[PDB]
Amino acid sequence: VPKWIQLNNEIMIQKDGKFQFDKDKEAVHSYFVDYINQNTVFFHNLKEKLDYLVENQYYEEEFLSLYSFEDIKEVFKTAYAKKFRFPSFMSAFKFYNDYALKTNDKKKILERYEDRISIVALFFANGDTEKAKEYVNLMINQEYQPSTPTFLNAGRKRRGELVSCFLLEVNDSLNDISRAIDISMQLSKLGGGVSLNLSKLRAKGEAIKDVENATKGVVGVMKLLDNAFRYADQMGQRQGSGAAYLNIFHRDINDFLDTKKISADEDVRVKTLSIGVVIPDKFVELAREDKAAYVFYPHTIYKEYGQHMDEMDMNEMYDKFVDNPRVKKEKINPRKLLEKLAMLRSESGYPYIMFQDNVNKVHANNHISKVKFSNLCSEVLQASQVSSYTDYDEEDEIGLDISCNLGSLNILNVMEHKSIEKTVKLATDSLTHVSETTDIRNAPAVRRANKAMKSIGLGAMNLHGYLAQNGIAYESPEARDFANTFFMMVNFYSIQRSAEIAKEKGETFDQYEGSTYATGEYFDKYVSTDFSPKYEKIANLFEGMHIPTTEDWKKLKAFVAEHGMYHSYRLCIAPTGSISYVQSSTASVMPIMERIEERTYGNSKTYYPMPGLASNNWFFYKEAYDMDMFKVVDMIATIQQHIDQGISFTLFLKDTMTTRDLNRIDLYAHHRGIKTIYYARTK
Amino acid sequence: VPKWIQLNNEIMIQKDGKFQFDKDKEAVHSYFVDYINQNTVFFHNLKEKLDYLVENQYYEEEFLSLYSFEDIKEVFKTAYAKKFRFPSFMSAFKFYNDYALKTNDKKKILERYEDRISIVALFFANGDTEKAKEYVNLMINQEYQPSTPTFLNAGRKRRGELVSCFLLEVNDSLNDISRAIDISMQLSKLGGGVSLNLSKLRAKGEAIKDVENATKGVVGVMKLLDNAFRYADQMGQRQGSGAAYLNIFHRDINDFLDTKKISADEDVRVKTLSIGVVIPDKFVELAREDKAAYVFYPHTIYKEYGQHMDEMDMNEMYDKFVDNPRVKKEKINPRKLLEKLAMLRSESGYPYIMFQDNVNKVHANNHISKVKFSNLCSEVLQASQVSSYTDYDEEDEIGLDISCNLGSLNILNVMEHKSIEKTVKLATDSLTHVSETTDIRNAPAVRRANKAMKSIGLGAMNLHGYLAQNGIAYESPEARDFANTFFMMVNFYSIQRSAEIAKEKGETFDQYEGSTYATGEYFDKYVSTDFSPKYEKIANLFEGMHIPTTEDWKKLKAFVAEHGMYHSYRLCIAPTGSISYVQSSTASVMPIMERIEERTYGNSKTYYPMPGLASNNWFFYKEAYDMDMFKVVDMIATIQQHIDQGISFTLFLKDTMTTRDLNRIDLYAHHRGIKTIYYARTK
Amino acid sequence: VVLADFWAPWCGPCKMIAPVLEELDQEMGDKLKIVKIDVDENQETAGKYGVMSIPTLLVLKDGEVVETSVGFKPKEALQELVNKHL
Amino acid sequence: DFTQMFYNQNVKQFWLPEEIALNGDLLTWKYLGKNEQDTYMKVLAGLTLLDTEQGNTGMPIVAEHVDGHQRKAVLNFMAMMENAVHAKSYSNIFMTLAPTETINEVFEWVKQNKYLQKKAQMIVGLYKAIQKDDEISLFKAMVASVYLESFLFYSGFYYPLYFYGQGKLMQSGEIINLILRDEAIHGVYVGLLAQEIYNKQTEEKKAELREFAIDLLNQLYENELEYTEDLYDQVGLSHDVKKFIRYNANKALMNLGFDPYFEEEDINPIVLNGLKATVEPLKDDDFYF
Amino acid sequence: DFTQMFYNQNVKQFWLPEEIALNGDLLTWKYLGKNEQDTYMKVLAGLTLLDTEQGNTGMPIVAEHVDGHQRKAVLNFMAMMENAVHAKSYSNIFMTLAPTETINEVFEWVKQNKYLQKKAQMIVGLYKAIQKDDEISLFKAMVASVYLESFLFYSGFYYPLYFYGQGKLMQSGEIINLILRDEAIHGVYVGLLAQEIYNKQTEEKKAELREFAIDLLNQLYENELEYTEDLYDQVGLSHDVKKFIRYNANKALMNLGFDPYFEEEDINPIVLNGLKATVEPLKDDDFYF
Ligand SMILES: [Mg+2]
Ligand SMILES: [Mg+2]
Ligand SMILES: [Mn+2]
Ligand SMILES: [Mn+2]
Ligand SMILES: [Mn+2]
Ligand SMILES: [Mn+2]
Repeated sequence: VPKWIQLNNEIMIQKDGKFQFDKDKEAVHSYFVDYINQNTVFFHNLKEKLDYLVENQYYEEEFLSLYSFEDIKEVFKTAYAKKFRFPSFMSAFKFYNDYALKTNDKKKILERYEDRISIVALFFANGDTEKAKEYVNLMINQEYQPSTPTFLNAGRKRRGELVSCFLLEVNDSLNDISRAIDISMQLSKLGGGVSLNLSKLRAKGEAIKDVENATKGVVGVMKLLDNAFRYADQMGQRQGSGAAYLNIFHRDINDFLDTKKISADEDVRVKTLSIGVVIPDKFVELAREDKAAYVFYPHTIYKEYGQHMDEMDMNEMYDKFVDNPRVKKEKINPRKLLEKLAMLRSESGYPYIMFQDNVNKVHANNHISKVKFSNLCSEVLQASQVSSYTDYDEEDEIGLDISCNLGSLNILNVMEHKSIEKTVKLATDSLTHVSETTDIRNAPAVRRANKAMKSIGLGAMNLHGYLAQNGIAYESPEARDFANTFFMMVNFYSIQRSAEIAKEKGETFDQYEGSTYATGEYFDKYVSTDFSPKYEKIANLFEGMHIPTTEDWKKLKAFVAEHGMYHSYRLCIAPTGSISYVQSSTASVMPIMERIEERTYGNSKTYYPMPGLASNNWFFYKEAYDMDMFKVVDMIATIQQHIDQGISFTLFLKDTMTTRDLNRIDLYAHHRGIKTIYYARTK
Repeated sequence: VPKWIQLNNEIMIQKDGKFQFDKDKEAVHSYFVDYINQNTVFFHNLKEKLDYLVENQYYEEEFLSLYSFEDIKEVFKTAYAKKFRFPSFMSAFKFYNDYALKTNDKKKILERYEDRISIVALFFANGDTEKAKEYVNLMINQEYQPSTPTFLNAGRKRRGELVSCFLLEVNDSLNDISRAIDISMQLSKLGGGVSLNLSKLRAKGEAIKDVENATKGVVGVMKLLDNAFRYADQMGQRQGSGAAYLNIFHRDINDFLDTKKISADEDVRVKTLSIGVVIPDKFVELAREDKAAYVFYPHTIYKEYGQHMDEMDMNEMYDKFVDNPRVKKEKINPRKLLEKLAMLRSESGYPYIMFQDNVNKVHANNHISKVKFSNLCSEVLQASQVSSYTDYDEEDEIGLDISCNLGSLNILNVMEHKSIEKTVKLATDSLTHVSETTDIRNAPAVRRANKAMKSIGLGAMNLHGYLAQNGIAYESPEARDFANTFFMMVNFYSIQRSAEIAKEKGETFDQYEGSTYATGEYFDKYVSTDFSPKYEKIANLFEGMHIPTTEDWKKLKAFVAEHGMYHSYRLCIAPTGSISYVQSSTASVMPIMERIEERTYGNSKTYYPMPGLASNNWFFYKEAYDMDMFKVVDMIATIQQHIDQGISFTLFLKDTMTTRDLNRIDLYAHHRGIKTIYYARTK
Repeated sequence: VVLADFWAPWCGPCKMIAPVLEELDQEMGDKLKIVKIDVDENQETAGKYGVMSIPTLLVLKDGEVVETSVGFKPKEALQELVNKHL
Repeated sequence: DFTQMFYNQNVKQFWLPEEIALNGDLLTWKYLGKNEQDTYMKVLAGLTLLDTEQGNTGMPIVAEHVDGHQRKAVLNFMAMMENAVHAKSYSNIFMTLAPTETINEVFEWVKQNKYLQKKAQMIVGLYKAIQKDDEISLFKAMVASVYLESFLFYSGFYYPLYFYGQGKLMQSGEIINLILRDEAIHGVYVGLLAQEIYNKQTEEKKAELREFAIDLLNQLYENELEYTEDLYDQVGLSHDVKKFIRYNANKALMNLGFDPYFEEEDINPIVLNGLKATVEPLKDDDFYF
Repeated sequence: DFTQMFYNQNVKQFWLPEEIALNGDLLTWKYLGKNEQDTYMKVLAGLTLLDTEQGNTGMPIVAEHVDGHQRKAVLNFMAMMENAVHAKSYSNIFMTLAPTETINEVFEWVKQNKYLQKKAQMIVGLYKAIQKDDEISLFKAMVASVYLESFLFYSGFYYPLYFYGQGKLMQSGEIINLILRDEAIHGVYVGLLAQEIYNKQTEEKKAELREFAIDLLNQLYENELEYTEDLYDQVGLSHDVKKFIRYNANKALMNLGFDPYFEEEDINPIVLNGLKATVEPLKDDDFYF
């Protein structure tokens, strides 16, 4: 057992009835005195290091060639001047095991934290030394963290794509299904998680070329996609991850759900394909009134109306579908379907829940399209247009496939530096740069939507960490007040940066004129409701920072009207799985699952306390499972009212509570305006 | 139970110790006087029938519009003038259950045998009334039988494709793999059996852009193809059938074979995809000498030499592969691999065995490409060039994917009418028409190969029926002499018709100039060896017909040199599974499996005696399992010497014999020049 | 009086009757001729006598078939069958 | 050829009554009509009574007369499931749904019932008639056993499966489904043991055993029709139950290697929702000809 | 007063040999002398024979004659354990450690070994002598069964325990400990049933039954001595094993409610060291907040 591992396991050993949290710091020192420095490749000067990394195909020449060597050296010196130290052993371990650049033989460390941060900053700035230094200060202060794809791959020649969330629309044809399989394979090859909308696909027992009972339904397509994702597994590094979304009014919805039951046969169950269910308000109304619902055959609806079932508003179309004899449907019990969803989520955490009307009543780009489905993490909520992939030697009709750009603000580090505006604007600029530098040659709709929509996702993390280190309970009204104010400022500065970029470049996102930003509707609640903190403690937390008022929001609305907005979407809160370790932060805006987490690496045990955990804030670091899920829903809705896209919202359940409690949490989330529900993790 | 069912079951009720074969005839009468005539739809005249079939989307109006109604009436009258009667109940039952056109609800019969034959003939003639009458006389005499796709679908609006089998070359890339999956689904949707050569795909544990041990090998692509064929299953009517072919020198050859082991795990087992193994002469030489062989990693060979492993001759490059340090290889025991092949064929009948050198030593189009794999029935052996399917927005390099149209001569009816020449020429014309009117819009390589190669497959059926009905034992040397003479005549007249078509159209198949037809090498054995019958009985059988001599073959060689050949490939002997019932013929050139076959339809059971089975020819109708497989191999080699493509050669084995006997049969087949071995069916 | 055995090399019951016919020839071979015909090599004779299974034993007297026995028979049953026609 | 495979399948299907919590059934039980509750009770008692005969006599008597250590072990395992698992499971369902006095009365009624008694005593009669070293009498008892496992239980199983397919009485329906899954494999296994005896018989003896099996099936079937009307007419289900009986009779016949007796019929969709060649090495000179 | 608690204990002790991976014993087995391996194989083969007959014959026959569905369920479960679990586990051990020829030879050796045949003859004879409704013949068979469970197995159990206690053959030893844990409760249970019958008798009859039990024990004991010497002399342990079997004979007597018969002795200390989520429906009030 290595010395740092012993020093880390000494945390659980209680002295005077208290955990030895400070020992973790010592572990970090050991982890750097015994391992990191010994296995870190050192060069006589930075010029030799850069030459070795470029020549050995570690880095890219293009992004480094935009700067003189003096500017690169100055950026590296700015990164190293902070003298950044990892506060916990797990932060350094996760960085140097997951993100630090290693040799081809994987035995030596080529990149330190400062080296990786400097390289990512130089990639972000695209030739501006001052902008690169600003990015270096942003990331070495740990105010902003690029996503795992961006952070890991920026500036590296041997790399995947910087985007890992992809949403695909699948049209109801064999050509479109095969193209969707191909694109899913290509994007999994790039290292991205792929979400596919299967609602347009006709159900089982539908007609193909006027022959009856011919379609295999969406379950056969799910089997094909599951095989494709198993095959494309990042060159045998990570398990291929894919998601399938089906509308709850789709006929296959039961069989869809049956793919996640344990009792399902081998020809029914898909193991590497996550599933999500899109629930319009009509289904919730039918379940609430106990009226029996109808699941419709999509192809009959398409034949009768010329549009897909998921392309029209089910609230106004459901009665017409039911009363139409030419539309085929089956009777179902919506309450039984809700209970089945709750039972499946208790068993396996599936499916993801998308409340379609909750997403689309605040969607700014409904003119382009309504949000029909979400991503693999159930936080990307954007307009998508299906593509018509025709036969060979025939021109395809390329639509819009969602692919947003991830990046997370560290709420604790951002607010302690009193730099919400600067961090948000710099993160927006970096996300814009990564979106512009993304070029996928095997996903036509993804590339077209990236060029047109210019959608980015700016998330936040360390919300619970920040609240606990400031003596605020996650379920307290003060925590929700802080979340409201902080995320309203984040939205304000994100919109301001998007409008500034639109003014500078002279271009907005495609079809911006029809958006609620152009009409000023988006700013309505911002020009009438003041989002300043209602509690003195939160106001003192925001001291030293200008909180945008209603007049500031009116000025921003006028600025957006005059200049437009560069990004169709700006904010989405991703789970932030492993980057939260490196940043010494709690994951996403979720409450912490455990105060101290036990992990097993190799044959060794390791202990990670939550950041800033001590005896004084032990009570404020309440575990997520012990919390009231209604108050977690309230906090997530408070944040969601300032996020244009969704939030990865995982439910944290105890084994005692039943499926009725899960359904109640889901219905309260629907009532409170929650857009997506990610997972049902049972303790 | 129906009256005809009782009459058919009365065959096995022996009277005076003899089977009541004549009762079968009575059954047909019943089957027509109680079911067919009552379930048929009669019109006032042919005009009303044709109009009803055209407006109700049963028939394509284009092929019927090329004839005036008087000509169509004359063709139908010619079809009905023969007063064709089905001699057995099963012939009529199979036609009216599998090939006769029925209504949309399948409650009535719209097409008689004469109606179907007239429609097929009118489609074949393409506006020529005299040619349509010739086709009608050819099919109503049952001298020639179009394949099941062509016979069933000709002239139908709701038809599929007339091509039975498709062969795809899969290049070693994710884009090519996805395109192969798409094309396989598209062609299975069209109803055709798809065969894919997986020998170019790099083995398991190969590098995908400098990251090693990343590829899943051919087994992952096999699973993808298996799921694709499961999904595309002819709209749920016929199970999707696919074939995968791998060279025996591929490193994955064991894992390939492990897909068919009955103890294979679900993550490896493949159940809807047939497997075939391509064995060069080098492997047989290594197994014979007991020298340990080496299987190779295709990607290393491609990197070192710039060509695929199956793209070059292993007999001359195996030692270079072994001695090359930059080529990766694994040690295997070729005798153990042969024993594994024999065990697998005993257990499940797989893999198909393709003796590559036996195919390519007489292959006439080696300049275009060597034959690297076969079709789903292991009788199509044609040159194929792999396609380079590139990224989206990039032009694809379209190669040649094999596809030929099947048609079988009825040997008994052809020789009874003394019309080998006329039947062969008319069948060649019909297959040329089927190739010309075939246009597949989702398989580019298949379309290009169909347009360029112009390859057709002219098979033969009722070899054993003709031999047994003429008092010739199938294993006798007289039977092999008859096969030699008859198939030399078939080859002569097929080459003559191909050259005549090339002369009348002024065009040959693509790259004909480099073929052995153009150089005259193909005719060598035909201009030096006489293939006239060596037995007086066979010569008497061929009386009234001009058997071509060496002088006729020299004249044909000169004619081909002057005019060329329209078809790259002309003769291939398919299994002819279910259409042999309608023709009252034994399946293909294989010997009969059983004298009387008991088949269960619905809740009833029926007995089909072999055509012409009686007391005097009972022991001439020797069952295949009771026959010496070496003499069957001799027969198949004798036929194969006159067939440019392969023959679907099924091995018929007894349970008592061991895997060593199967290996001996395979090695004797390889020694005798057998190109492919289809199945190992054990009694 | 001739006992004609219609047999084949693959027929299991025909292998069982072979030693029975050898014992029968030792006991009765002065009054009975035993003839074996392979139906795999001699289909015309098997067809002429309407044989459709093996072993088939024909008792012939002066060229005419007087009795027919199908399947395996023990020696005593073959002796009884032949002794009727001696 | 089959005993070790069945051993594996049997032991991996092992379960205990305690695994399913029964109390939540009271939330749907209270909403059934009197006729529904009455039919359910009567069906349940019918299954209980028949299964007790199988545990006390049917399986142990067959285990006693069958030769082979491995077969005796599998048969012992099946007898254990009847007595230790199934019997306790039926008792648990009863105790959950009815008070003690109601259980005693239902069992008194079903114990006196003409159609239940007729079939119970017919089966038991054949078990009592097995004679030492007489494989014919053993075969007849095996036929009776297969008919119980694969056929006679199903007029009863229908109702719990019918509720289970509708979302009613889900806990007891889960238990019944596990029991039914055991009886299915019991029927298949005993069927294979019967076919082994059947295949050792002459052609005349086979025809005689077939006549026995069909005659027995006919007697039981005609009584099942009466049993069915007696229980299910009051809840309007008899027509569909009759289709289910015939479908399961055909399965029982197939278990005994016999042809189906009844034409194929579709089953109620609610009930449906509830429901090596010898390796010889190459010796060389096999490559030369 | 006891059957229910034995039922619960038996079913909670349920196990299968496949739960224990045996490849870990491969090396400590390889390292034993030929004499040690021979004795070990033969010892387990003797155990296999005893469990074969206890499962096929002893437990089922006692189950048949004992009244009460719960008592029968316990006895049926114990019978299943004997032949479906215990007897089979020995084959799992054999198939891991020994080549097929050695396995074939040891099973041939059980058939011809005179002490093993004698003990089987005596025990099975008493089982087959049980007469319906004759409690005395039943008592005699239960005494025989207790002697098999609590005495006769122990000449066999000694050796796996002796190795387990030295840290050798510990996976096989784990199986044996599970078997021993089962037999201990089987011996107690059957002992209690035997005492029930004994307690019904006159004092004169009781005196005769004690004579029967002691005469039978002595006869079995004398045979077991010869068996023990035959197996253990080649490994030098016969005297030690003899002390162990006397110790366990006293436990068998105690299970029958009798006083110990042999004097206490020190046993080898090595051998002593060898010893789904809950579902509620949605109410209309759960849709409003
Ligand atoms: Mg379409
Ligand atoms: Mg490539
Ligand atoms: Mn039972
Ligand atoms: Mn049972
Ligand atoms: Mn035991
Ligand atoms: Mn015991």
